[PDB]
Amino acid sequence: RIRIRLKAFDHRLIDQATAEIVETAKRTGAQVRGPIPLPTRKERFTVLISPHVNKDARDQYEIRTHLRLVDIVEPTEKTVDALMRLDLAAGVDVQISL
Amino acid sequence: GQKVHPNGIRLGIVKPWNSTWFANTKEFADNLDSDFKVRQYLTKELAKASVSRIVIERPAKSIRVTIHTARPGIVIGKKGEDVEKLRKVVADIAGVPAQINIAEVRKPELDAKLVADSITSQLERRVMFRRAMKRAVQNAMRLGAKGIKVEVSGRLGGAEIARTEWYREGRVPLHTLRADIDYNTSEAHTTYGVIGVKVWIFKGEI
Amino acid sequence: NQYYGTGRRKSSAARVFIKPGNGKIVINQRSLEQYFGRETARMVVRQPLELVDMVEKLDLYITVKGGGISGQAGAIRHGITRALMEYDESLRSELRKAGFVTRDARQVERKKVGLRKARRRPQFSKR
Amino acid sequence: AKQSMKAREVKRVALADKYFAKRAELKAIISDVNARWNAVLKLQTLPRDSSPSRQRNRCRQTGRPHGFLRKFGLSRIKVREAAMRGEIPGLKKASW
Amino acid sequence: PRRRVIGQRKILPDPKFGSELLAKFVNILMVDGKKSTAESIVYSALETLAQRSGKSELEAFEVALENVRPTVEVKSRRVGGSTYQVPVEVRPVRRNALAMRWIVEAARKRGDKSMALRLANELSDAAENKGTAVKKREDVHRMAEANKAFA
Amino acid sequence: RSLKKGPFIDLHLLKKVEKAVESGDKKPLRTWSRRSTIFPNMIGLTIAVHNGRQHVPVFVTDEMVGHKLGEFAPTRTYR
Amino acid sequence: ARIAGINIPDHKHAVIALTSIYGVGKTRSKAILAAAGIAEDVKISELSEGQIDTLRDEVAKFVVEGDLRREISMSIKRLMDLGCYRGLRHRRGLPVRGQRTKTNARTRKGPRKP
RNA sequence: CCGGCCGGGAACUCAAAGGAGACUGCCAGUGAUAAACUGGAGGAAGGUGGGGAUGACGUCAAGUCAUCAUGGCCCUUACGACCAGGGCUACACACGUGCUACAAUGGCGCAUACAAAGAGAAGCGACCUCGCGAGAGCAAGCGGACCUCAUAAAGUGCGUCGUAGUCCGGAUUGGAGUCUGCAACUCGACUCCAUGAAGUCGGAAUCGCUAGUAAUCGUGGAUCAGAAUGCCACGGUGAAUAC
Ligand SMILES: [Mg+2]
Ligand SMILES: [Mg+2]
Ligand SMILES: [Mg+2]
Ligand SMILES: [Mg+2]
Ligand SMILES: [Mg+2]
Ligand SMILES: [Mg+2]
Ligand SMILES: [Mg+2]
Ligand SMILES: [Mg+2]
Ligand SMILES: [Mg+2]
Ligand SMILES: [Mg+2]
Repeated sequence: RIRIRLKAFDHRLIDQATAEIVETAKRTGAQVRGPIPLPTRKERFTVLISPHVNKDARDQYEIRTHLRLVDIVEPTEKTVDALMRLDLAAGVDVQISL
Repeated sequence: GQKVHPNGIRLGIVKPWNSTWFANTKEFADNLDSDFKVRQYLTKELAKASVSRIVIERPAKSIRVTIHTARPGIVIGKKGEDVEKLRKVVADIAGVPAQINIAEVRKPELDAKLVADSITSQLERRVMFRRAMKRAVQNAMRLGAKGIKVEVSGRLGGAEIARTEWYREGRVPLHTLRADIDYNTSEAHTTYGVIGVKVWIFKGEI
Repeated sequence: NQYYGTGRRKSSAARVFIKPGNGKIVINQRSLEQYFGRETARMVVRQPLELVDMVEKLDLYITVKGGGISGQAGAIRHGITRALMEYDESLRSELRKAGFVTRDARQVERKKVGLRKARRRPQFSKR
Repeated sequence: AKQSMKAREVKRVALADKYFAKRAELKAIISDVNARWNAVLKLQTLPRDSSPSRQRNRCRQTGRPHGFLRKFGLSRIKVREAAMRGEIPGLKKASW
Repeated sequence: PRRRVIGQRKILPDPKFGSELLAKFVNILMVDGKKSTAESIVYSALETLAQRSGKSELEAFEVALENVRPTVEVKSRRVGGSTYQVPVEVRPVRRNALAMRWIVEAARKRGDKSMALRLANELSDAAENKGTAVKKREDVHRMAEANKAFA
Repeated sequence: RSLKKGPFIDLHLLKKVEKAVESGDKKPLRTWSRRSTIFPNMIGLTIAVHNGRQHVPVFVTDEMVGHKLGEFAPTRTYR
Repeated sequence: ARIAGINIPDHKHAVIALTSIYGVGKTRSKAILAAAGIAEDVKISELSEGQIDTLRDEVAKFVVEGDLRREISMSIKRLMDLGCYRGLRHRRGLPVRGQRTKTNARTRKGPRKP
């Protein structure tokens, strides 16, 4: 009935706002269809490394983006007060609707 | 010129990241620059505030800004003033609003950037480059540092023909990824040229 | 009960279900033929029934996705010997000797900057 | 990389949305099967620098017009100069 | 092979007759990695050799092949300035690794319309050792044995 | 060959050609607009087409129509 | 089997044969064996003269052969007359369409010499 | 509605976090009873399993003052700034890197099976309709394991071509267009119709690669309004050879 998409670049972290959200639900109202992993999209930026010439040098960086699902089935006005006002985690992105 | 940046290669492990925030392309752009603008303005301001490292994080529609200094009460000013005149224009630059956090730098002789900056600050005062390096090195082995090394570069003292001269004392495994290594960088703008400092400080493992 | 074996090989991954019955073989809802029985290695999907008999004894309905003609037939091949699991581990010894048990870990190797393709190196002349 | 050349690029983004995007949209429909009073196109007499395809794409810090990335808005040189100090969230030397 | 000596990968005894030998043959003749279309031509050329000789399959290959096999071969050897062509009695495993290498090589250099055709006539000429490849056996012996001296 | 839906020509050039037609042709006629599609309403006139160092005189004619002005004013001098 | 051109082709499949004409290239061919309604992989064997002259009329529709050549050359001469770029280049014996000349122009430049 | 499609199902495929696992440790041969190697066992993986990242002190006053920074130097109503048009795309030539071929292990038509990895709101663009076509109009879903780009090609079938400068090869050029963009003359990219050069496997000489590699087949992406045979990534099929 309400699922919250979750994404941040750091993994030893995103599953901590995950298992915080999930926990700050079951304890309260509850339900939550467990936290789903979901395809972590990984951008890859590879660029020349030398100030000038040497096209064979280059650095190969990446940016892993991790997802988590949530899905809470029983919206208890209490669990609503539990998502709200029990949260934070600066580097994580939350999406309440779809 | 063939060593991997020591901080860089660590990140994944043992070394943090001086921007934690998340953004999705569309704003990743403007964001990155906003950062540059805060670390720019704040560095020229807190120049003589022995600032070692400035972290930034935007949490939803906010920018926090943390400031690692070794003279907190200079950054803070009279019971809270300086922090304001900063915060103010820091939140002004980034557009969105901003708090600000002054982290205290424990045992600065261990902070690479703060070491380099001194070696720099001194060369421009006009002091013996050899002496300074050697002083720096000690005060670190003194306070623990299971290793350190500083090197300078070019027109060292005067030399029309440019040198480098390093100085490793202790242990410095720039290959062991576990190794806590604090590597930073400072250039000195002299009357005879531009001398560049690199300091490594080896602190342990795991 | 459904007695199962996974199996997978290079990009493909096949799931092989076993059940004593006939000599009929389903894959992605196909006849052994209608998928690739009539291409390179029809004989190999059956292969995992050589020193271990069938001709019409046991049944096998399977699926598999990813990779290609021979990756999918390698994946399945693994899964069969893997499903021969249930039928004791007596038979899963000359299946070793057969080689069919092993997971063929040979993957496509990356294209690495500076080269043309993994190994292939840009021809050069000195002058 | 040469103030003047930078400046050029700013006025370019400036006009790029004054007229074009806005007033210039009057050309999308003003040129579609709506037939003819040829004044329709003629009106392209506006600042020239007012078109967006006239915007280069320069390293946001140095102005270098080559080796640029839309993700970071920086030249590959500055991208890495920051990458190795964290600076770019989630960005690190990668392998596979 | 400076120090790292090696064994020899082994291939998958042929999808029709069960032989490793023909499985190297197909590979040899194979190109741009088209196994799918490799044995296609090898079986059809073994099919024209099949009844056009009657003799059968297995055995018709064995003979025709039997001819283009070499026994000895020279091997370069840069010593005191000079290159010195040194003869050396060559091993079985390769003794036909070539024979096949040549037999295939001989058929591509040929006028017949198709590869099945080309290949067929080579095996057949070789059956009665009078083809391009059998000559390559002849000229190989003729190369050593002239260096009969060195030994 | 491009343009498709509404052939192009600069305004200043076009109205530099009515400053001749109804008025009668003056001396050669200077435009730097080497893009402009030549029009029937230009035949008989001479348009000075820039190429780099100067403007080359070009008498328009009953078949230079579809082409551009720049097509008749070579830009690279190769002897 | 003459048809349209001085050309007297035939003796293999049709669509292919027709290409012989200077003015038909596979499409104009398919289109004619269809616009005249005839089998397209048939030789001229069985192919009646009665059919051949139905086709002869079909090809008569376009500028093929001699005329094509002349019309095609008139097109090039017109260029040169106008003293335009695409003609200045025809006369100077170099690529018309912008291709580089610093190297590899060859085809439109004749085998290299000095 | 024979569509995982609806109920459900939590098994499996996968998804991404955390785990165990491989140590020459086990038998044995070799070797000084050592290190090691070799063979065998079990095992998904045996001998740093496969690949990547990581490049010591230093050598070339090696490259970069045009990424940026900067000592010194010089211009300053000109060595700076603004605008149009041109030029970096020139063409007797030479060299380097590549792409496309010379063809039946192929070309062609029709049918048809099986990938991986990325991409996206000033975006990816379905569907429908129009156009031989490139494209166009209208318009849905999609910030995306959902939607779109997007029908992988080699392959396998039938059939045709029958060794010919050819139903091989497509340069070159003519003609008519399409899209991007104030603007496709110089010089954009694609398309339809014609056009159909050289080229029948390349002297001396010379390069790559030791395994899912070489060889071949398609796929995406960064840059980018538009402009890839380059570059960076992806999987398909899949060798030969080392005394
Ligand atoms: Mg590959
Ligand atoms: Mg400047
Ligand atoms: Mg641009
Ligand atoms: Mg050439
Ligand atoms: Mg130097
Ligand atoms: Mg130089
Ligand atoms: Mg300066
Ligand atoms: Mg240039
Ligand atoms: Mg053709
Ligand atoms: Mg060839």
